[PDB]
Amino acid sequence: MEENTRQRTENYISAKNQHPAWILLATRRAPLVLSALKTLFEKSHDG
Amino acid sequence: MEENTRQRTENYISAKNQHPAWILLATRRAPLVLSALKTLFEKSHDGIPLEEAIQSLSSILIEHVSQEQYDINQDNPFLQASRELREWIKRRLIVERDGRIFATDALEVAITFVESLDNRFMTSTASRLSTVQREIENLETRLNPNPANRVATLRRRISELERELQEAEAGHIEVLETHQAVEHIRDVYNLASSLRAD
Amino acid sequence: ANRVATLRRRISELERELQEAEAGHIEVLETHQAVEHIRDVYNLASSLRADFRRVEDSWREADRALRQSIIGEQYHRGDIVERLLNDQDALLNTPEGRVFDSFQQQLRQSSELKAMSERLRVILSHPSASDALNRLQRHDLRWLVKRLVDE
DNA sequence: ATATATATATATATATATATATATATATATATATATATATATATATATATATATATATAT
DNA sequence: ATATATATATATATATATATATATATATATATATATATATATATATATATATATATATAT
Repeated sequence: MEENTRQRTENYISAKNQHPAWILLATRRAPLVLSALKTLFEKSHDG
Repeated sequence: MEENTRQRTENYISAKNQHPAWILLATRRAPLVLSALKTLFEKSHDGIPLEEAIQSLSSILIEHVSQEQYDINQDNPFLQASRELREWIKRRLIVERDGRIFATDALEVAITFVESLDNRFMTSTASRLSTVQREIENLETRLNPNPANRVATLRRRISELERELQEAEAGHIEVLETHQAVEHIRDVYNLASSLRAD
Repeated sequence: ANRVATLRRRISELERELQEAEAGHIEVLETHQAVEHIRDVYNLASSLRADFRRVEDSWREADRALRQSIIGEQYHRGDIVERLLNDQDALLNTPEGRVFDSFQQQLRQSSELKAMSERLRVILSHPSASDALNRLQRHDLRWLVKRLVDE
């Protein structure tokens, strides 16, 4: 299981650098953007 | 509903400034800390005795000295582990009682976030849909206040199980397909895991 | 024999309940309890959508890999046919593929999906639903069955 | 033998000093976001050239 | 009467210019994390005084 431990920090290093959601949560202006986006898609589901 | 829209940015402004998990995800050094903490609490559920926890942490951090891109303790890894445990207690990530440290629910949510990110076994599974089907059946039969509706529901269900009993007395019963059992059981595990966090 | 005994105890349960119902003593879910009971139902469904969204990306990337490989000159016609067949067989066997395949099998057995949608329609009509969820969530859950078909 | 006073020894508490570790505050370096500027791309204004269908004149 | 060639009008496409907006790149200000230094707090070393239990001698 320790091999998963050693390899895991690579996964989290990559995601913190790459995956959209985590990058969004990281950025300073995250709350405004997230609230606005939630507001938009909330009131309709068809796109 | 627009009032909730106006008020909501206050909620998210507060959380981004205050709540532990979000602050942790924000910090530059988030991934190392999250991986180490997950490693610690993963292998035991009783809350680690503080000495054991700090020793295991000083062991884990040594593995990441190869990760030169973030802080490496040049002379005393044990001091580093103790300092990090102090710090994470300061951030309310870990609260310790009776000498046994525990992972605050905030850190539980934080780790549950990054876990669901990568290409993974997703929160859902194939059996999820059958689960919700059965649950909707049960809930509908419950909410139905008309008694004849319950009568008919009972009649159809008893007919179903009576057919199944006729089969079983003949020995034709069928098991869950072995491969299907894998994700079927993983689904059941996923369901109950929530109870702990709440 | 374990299935036999399970069936026997369960038929005893429903036989007791039928004896009660023929007398008219049936009991409803306590009105307040039905609120969180329905909300749990909604909470379960939310996952299905957010992983069909992941299935979308999985198939998109599989298709893009197929294209980028089809550029490969050395690929004989048989090689490209084999790559399509294998990339789809393997893709269907990942957890994404298992979820998608099970949902597809529901389509063959359509009557169950239709029954689920009908029951959902009956559920959100009850007064408890008004308290349980805002109208947006009632709108979504009722057309979850269709929404899976769309995705 | 009982009860009180003194000395003895043992145990513990306390006092001061040294060293080590933690915590708080300030300074510095680094990363992130914003803004400025340049250049390029999209659209639209104006007008010209070209292309198509029609109609008229000429030839069979 | 029909078919072929030329002139006409209409429609369209195209060319060039102006302004607007997008995108890319550079510089700036700012926030975050780290590190340095000070002071403070915790522990332990060394020794002294105090406190308790005991025994021994004295007085009744």
